[PDB]
Amino acid sequence: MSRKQLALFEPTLVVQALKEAVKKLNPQAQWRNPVMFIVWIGSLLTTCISIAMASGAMPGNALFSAAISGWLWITVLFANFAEALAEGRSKAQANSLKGVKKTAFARKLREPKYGAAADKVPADQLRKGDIVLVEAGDIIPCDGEVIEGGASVDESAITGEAAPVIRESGGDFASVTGGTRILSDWLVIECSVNPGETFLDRMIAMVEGAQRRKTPNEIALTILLIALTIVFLLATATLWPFSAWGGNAVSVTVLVALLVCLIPTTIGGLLSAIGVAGMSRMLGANVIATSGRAVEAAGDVDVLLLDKTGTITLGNRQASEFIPAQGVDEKTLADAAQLASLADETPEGRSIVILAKQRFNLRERDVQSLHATFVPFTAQSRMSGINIDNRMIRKGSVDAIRRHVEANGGHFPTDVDQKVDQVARQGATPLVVVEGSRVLGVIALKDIVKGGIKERFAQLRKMGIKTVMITGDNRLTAAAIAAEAGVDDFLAEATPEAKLALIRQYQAEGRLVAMTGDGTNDAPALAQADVAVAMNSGTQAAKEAGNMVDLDSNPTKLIEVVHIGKQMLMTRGSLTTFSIANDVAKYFAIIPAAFAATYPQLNALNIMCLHSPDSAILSAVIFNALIIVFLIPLALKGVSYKPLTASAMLRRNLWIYGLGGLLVPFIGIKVIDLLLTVCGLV
Amino acid sequence: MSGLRPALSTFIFLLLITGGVYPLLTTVLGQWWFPWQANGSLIREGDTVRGSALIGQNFTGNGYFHGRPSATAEMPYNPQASGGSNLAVSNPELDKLIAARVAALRAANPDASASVPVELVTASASGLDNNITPQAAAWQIPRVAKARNLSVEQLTQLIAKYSQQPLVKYIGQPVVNIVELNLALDKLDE
Amino acid sequence: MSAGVITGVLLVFLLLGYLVYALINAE
Amino acid sequence: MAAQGFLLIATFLLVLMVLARPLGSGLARLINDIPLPGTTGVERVLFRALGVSDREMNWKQYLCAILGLNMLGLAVLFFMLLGQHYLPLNPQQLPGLSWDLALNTAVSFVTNTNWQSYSGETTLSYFSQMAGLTVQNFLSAASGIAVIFALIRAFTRQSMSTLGNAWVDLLRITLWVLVPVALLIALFFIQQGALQNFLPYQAVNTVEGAQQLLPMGPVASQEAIKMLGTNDGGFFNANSSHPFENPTALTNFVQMLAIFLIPTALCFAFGEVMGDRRQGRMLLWAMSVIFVICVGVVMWAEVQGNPHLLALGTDSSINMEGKESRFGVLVSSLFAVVTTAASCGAVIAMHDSFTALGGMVPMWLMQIGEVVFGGVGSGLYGMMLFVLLAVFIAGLMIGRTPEYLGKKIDVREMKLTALAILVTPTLVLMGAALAMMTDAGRSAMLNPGPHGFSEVLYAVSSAANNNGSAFAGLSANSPFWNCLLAFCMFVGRFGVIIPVMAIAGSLVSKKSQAASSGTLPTHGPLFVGLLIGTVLLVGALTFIPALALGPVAEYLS
Ligand SMILES: CCCCCCCCCCCCCCCCCC(=O)OC[C@H](COP(=O)([O-])OCC(O)COP(=O)([O-])OC[C@@H](COC(=O)CCCCCCCCCCCCCCCCC)OC(=O)CCCCCCCCCCCCCCCCC)OC(=O)CCCCCCCCCCCCCCCCC
Ligand SMILES: CCCCCCCCCCCCCCCCCC(=O)OC[C@H](COP(=O)([O-])OCC(O)COP(=O)([O-])OC[C@@H](COC(=O)CCCCCCCCCCCCCCCCC)OC(=O)CCCCCCCCCCCCCCCCC)OC(=O)CCCCCCCCCCCCCCCCC
Ligand SMILES: Nc1ncnc2c1ncn2[C@@H]1O[C@H](COP(=O)(O)OP(=O)(O)CP(=O)(O)O)[C@@H](O)[C@H]1O
Ligand SMILES: [Rb+]
Ligand SMILES: [Rb+]
Ligand SMILES: [Rb+]
Ligand SMILES: [Rb+]
Ligand SMILES: [Rb+]
Ligand SMILES: [Rb+]
Ligand SMILES: [Rb+]
Ligand SMILES: [Rb+]
Repeated sequence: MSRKQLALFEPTLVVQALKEAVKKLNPQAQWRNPVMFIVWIGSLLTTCISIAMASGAMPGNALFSAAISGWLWITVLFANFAEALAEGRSKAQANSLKGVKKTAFARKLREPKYGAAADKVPADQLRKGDIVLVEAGDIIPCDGEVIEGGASVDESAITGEAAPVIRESGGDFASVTGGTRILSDWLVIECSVNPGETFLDRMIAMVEGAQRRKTPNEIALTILLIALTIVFLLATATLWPFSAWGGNAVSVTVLVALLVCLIPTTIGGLLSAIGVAGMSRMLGANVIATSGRAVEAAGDVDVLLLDKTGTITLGNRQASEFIPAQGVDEKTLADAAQLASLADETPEGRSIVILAKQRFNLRERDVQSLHATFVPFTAQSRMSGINIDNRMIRKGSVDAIRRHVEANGGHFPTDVDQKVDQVARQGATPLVVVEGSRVLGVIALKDIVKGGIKERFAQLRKMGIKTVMITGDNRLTAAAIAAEAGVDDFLAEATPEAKLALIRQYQAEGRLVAMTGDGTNDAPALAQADVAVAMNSGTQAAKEAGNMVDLDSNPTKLIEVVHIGKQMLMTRGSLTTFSIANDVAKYFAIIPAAFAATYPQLNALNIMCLHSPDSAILSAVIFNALIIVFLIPLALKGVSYKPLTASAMLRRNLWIYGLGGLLVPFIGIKVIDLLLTVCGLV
Repeated sequence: MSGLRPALSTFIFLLLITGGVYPLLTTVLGQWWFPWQANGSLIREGDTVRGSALIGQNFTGNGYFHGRPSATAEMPYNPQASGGSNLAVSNPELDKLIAARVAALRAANPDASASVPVELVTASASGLDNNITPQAAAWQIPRVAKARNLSVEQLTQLIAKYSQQPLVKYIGQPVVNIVELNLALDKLDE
Repeated sequence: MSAGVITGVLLVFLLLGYLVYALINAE
Repeated sequence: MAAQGFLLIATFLLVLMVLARPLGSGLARLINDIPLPGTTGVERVLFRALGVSDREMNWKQYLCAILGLNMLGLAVLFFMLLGQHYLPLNPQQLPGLSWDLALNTAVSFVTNTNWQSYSGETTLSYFSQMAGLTVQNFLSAASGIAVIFALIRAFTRQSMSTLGNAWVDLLRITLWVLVPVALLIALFFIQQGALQNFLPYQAVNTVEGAQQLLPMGPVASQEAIKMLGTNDGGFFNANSSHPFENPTALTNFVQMLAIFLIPTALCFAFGEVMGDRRQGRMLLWAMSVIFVICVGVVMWAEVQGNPHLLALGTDSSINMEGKESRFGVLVSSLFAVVTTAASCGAVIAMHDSFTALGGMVPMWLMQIGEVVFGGVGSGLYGMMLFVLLAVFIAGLMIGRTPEYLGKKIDVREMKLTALAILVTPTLVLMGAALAMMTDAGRSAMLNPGPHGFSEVLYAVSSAANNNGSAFAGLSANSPFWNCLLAFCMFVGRFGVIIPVMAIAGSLVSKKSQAASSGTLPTHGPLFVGLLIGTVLLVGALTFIPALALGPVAEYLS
């Protein structure tokens, strides 16, 4: 969530409250981290060896073994500290969004009315198939669709938006969630969530996964870290017979110190911290993403698919203007529109009557229920209307009414075509109305674009994602909307099966596409798409179909999704490169130090001019401990991602992180050894 | 069958092709085209093989050009062993052998330069080295000249006659056929 | 060989077996 | 000397690329399952007569075919070496080999290592040297090329499940690449002076009066195929550098060209089959930079040579010890790097007598897994694991899904790639540790100090990495050494062939994503340097603790 913003990574309270848990991550329940389990077993072995020297054993220098064991334990504490810090930041967000379950009141109406039965029930007793009534000011006790009535809803407690979100019965603005506050008037909603599968429970399942699933990239990186651990363990453990033939063999504690300094302890300790911090940053960008696998798979998106009515535009779509045709009066046009829009629950159909009756100041006062015969809006039919009398009234798109009038016997006039493409050039969506194979006229449906998103679409162009606009409007109205929004291309006059066909076409080409939608109409297309950024303002069906749902309802939130996904992958690869690159200075510090009595001629490899073998090995272990702490902020923040070319960005990452892993451990080991020599412990 | 007949058939046919026809065709074409080279480049006087023009022999007389030292198992320049001295740079035994060889060569060649060539003091890779550099062959002119009553010009002309150079100077070194040079020395004596 | 070398080789084989099991599995 | 060395490297690489590009096209035609021109009809008769119906095989069936052929060859070779006293072509009546020696050389010549712990001219008869140890020289090379054919087919085929016919691949390789080229190579070697006969051993009355017994035998026919198929071997104890095996400098140059011929033509064939020549030129550049750097380092080390030679009264300090005078130290260094980077194993010179750096760099070149124009087939599918590591790391640091040649590289590929890479360093370190912990392995040394450990580590590295080259100061004829190196060679080949075949069978089922704007190009100087850095860094950090107690300690002593 954006508002109620998370504090710094170290607010000096959760540091203590999680280091207390880090002290409880010490025992043998580290079996799931092999790189850290190797360090744990080596630290226990060095502790037992130091205890043996303290109580009487063959070798000496119990203080050196004690210091090595203590610093290996400190390495384990630091690598658990990063993981517990990320996990406790996630738990802090979970506790922030966990107090939403407040109310214990819910009305039980037998029929959806203004009011039927005010039987109060606890909100935990609500199950699927029930209806409630929320007044103007009350909070929502469940998540579900709206049956009757509309009301302005303040979703600040969930999304952070101070601006209220309009919810209206029917259409794509019917889903409402709990914790939000009604600000306008009465509202009757349905109960569509059972206890245990609400939107807040989805949020808690995202942020507080007790068995948090590992992404395939994380598992493959873990496999490579295990392989590096195996080769370093063998190359370190076989050093004892080699030095035994050389003379006096190397001590076991020096071998364990070299083993810990060689294996990738850094990335092996910060991997889970990277994943959990990626979830925390993902929720901090107002996205409720079910799977980190989906988050990381969103990083290679090259084509983004957008809805137009519910995603790029707000979806109010007021019927601003009146346009009559030849031989048609505005009274007849308004009457046909009002009769066609009596029982329509779409926002456009409601807007038709609720402005047209006030504009013309005349109203056909009967309700639709008197001699009722009404047909709903189906998206593939793309046409609706009323046929209460023997005469018929229908409204819909140009293609729908044209097919209807060729079926009836008439024809659509060229004057009507001139008015249609004139209002399409103006930008309003035209709905053609018909009565008895007579085209009365069109209605201008003015719609508003969701702010200045042209800069975000230019950012998407710069990042390499080509965005197209999927809609069902005319070819020219969608062209005007695309010109206003600054998108790359569009596909107009598309039935949802054609949208799904376009998804299959772009997916069979090998491209991994992303789709952003809000409505139930686009729900199977979102479920088919690889990355499906649903909208909170949309429908519960689209929210369930999408693998990640927004809360700010931004059309270009895939920018942030790709940001955190590529930050995860780049942080993993960069810390891996740093960890393998670090071993050169560890070799240059330990090998002339470990082989100093068996082979005294190997001191020429001591290019850092370290004081003594014990100081060199102990300084290497100290740097191996401290690099984890110095890279906790990078693991918890992610690396700095800029929209560069793939080759140039790889070159930048190689330069920065490879040269850091080469030169930085030299400087760190030399500074630590110099500080130790100055202090006098070595 | 079902994966066993093709396996046995392919293995048996490849065995026949690469252990019958191919070495038999190679041998037939070799003996037909280059029989002297294919038979070992043997050198004969009368009906007695005096050696190969490629292998090389142990030479210790004063009137014979000496080759590189050999580290074969039973005797120096033994074709039944054909190994080399696998002695390390850090091995003191190699330094002892090099010092002994240098002392022996300086005793045997007093009129030559005191800087012995490394060819005559380093054991070759196979032991059977028939070749030395022309510089190493011209280093031992005075000993052979004093033992053979020949001229320096005659000895250098004989070495240049029995000197083989590669196609280009960087894929090898100029070499002197030691056995052929000593046989030519014997023929010039006779 | 004394008990120390046997214990070291046993520990190395146990670590290698655990690491190979971890590489094979998706823990 | 530096100018001569640079000219030698440049000439060798230029002639190598010129000779290897048409062979690259020819091998690409066999990868694409298109018969060679003029081989149509003969194939139809021969495959039908054998019982090979050109049915396509999965990775499991392909791998079982390769393993069955190799086990049949192992059994045939082992029983032939045991019963060599009962077979013809024995003009010396040499006895049958012992069980340990016979098993070791059978595993050597089947697993393409061709390690030899004996003396050939006093151990092996003409039948066991020609119908054995040369048939396997063809067969192990053909098996390696068949496995890399399966891998390249996996990279070029989309969404299928089969990998072609292993028997068809082996027959095509052996009859149309391995035999007709090695026939010309053997004929040139016979012309230059190599042996090819079946005569008994020729007694020689020398010039001085001593008697020596010259050994005869079919030398050039085996020499051509051990150079073509990157095999070790040799009729004699000296692998190369015997005058009857490597008579002239032209023969040595042709030997080096034949050693790098098929491993370079395989990269050319891979680049042609993929449709992008940059995909093969990347591998060639990545191999060539490391190769040139290693050749220069070994050349400089051998030119500096023994520091005690000038002190003890010699003319120069050039390390002429253990090298032939028919070549130079420059040519010896180049041949040593060629055979230790190519998993060949033939020695122009005793590597034991090399300097510390010039023994370290060949040893390290074996230890990195033989990827620098490596073993025949095996070099390409060994560097095709480091390429998978590089594309995984680069895909992570660009934020994209890891991807090579369009196909994704997921968890199963990483698991099998790690398992394939782990086999050779694990065997090297365990074999060296077991030889260091055992007196039967420790008593085979010849040179004292760190260099005996260098001998042991070199032997175990060459066995595990299928090189076969040796310092030869190690007395590896012990039963313990024979069994240890046999286990190392067997696991080091057949624990890499199996997971590469599993990688191929999991990669055939994938599809190739087309090139996009954000896809990382797997060619160019950046990716060449990235793959070079990955290879050198992995091969360093695995073996610096092992190399710092041997050749490094000897150099600093
Ligand atoms: C730090 C160390 C750095 C190490 C560097 C190592 C460099 C090695 C490079 C690796 C090579 C592999 C990649 C290239 C292979 C493919 C070649 C190719 O495609 O050409 C185009 C290729 C890229 O062009 P493109 O635009 O992408 O595509 C064009 C098509 O390929 C157009 O196709 P095409 O049709 O025009 O070509 C086909 C055919 C067209 O022609 C024909 O039809 C046939 C013509 C030949 C037929 C025979 C005629 C006789 C010719 C003599 C050959 C004799 C063989 C016959 C046998 C008899 C022998 C007596 O020609 C060919 O067959 C191949 C062309 C010749 C290949 C050159 C060989 C490359 C290596 C040689 C130099 C290496 C020196 C470095 C080592 C020394 C360093 C110490 O360009 C190159 O060749 C790149 C290599 C250039 C040379 C290397 C540059 C560096 C050299 C200096 C190194 C400095 C090191 C510093 C060290 C310290 C010193 C002080
Ligand atoms: C840990 C270490 C960290 C490393 C720190 C450093 C990393 C960052 C370096 C940044 C350097 C700053 C920028 C310098 C730019 C200027 C230098 C340059 O020219 O190269 C540009 C290069 C970017 O090139 P690009 O943008 O991708 O190429 C597209 C072109 O711009 C335009 O596209 P195009 O298609 O038109 O290109 C045409 C042409 C462009 O090139 C041209 O040829 C010029 C155009 C001539 C006409 C075209 C005809 C071509 C025929 C002639 C070709 C011969 C030229 C080469 C001569 C010999 C040169 C050796 O390309 C080609 O021809 C393709 C053939 C391939 C060229 C041969 C490759 C040379 C060998 C590379 C040796 C590198 C050794 C590094 C060893 C490091 C080991 C640690 O940037 C580099 O400097 C890369 C070199 C450094 C390699 C990075 C090492 C990474 C090591 C990390 C290992 C990771 C460890 C993993 C551990 C974890 C494992 C579990
Ligand atoms: N009440 C109504 N009656 C009839 N037709 C209507 C209508 N409201 C809209 N239409 C028309 O039906 C078609 C549906 O377009 P719509 O905007 O719903 O597709 P879309 O993909 O852009 C949004 P979604 O996928 O959420 O439904 C358009 O041609 C529109 O003008
Ligand atoms: Rb690795
Ligand atoms: Rb480390
Ligand atoms: Rb080999
Ligand atoms: Rb390796
Ligand atoms: Rb090989
Ligand atoms: Rb390999
Ligand atoms: Rb190999
Ligand atoms: Rb490795």
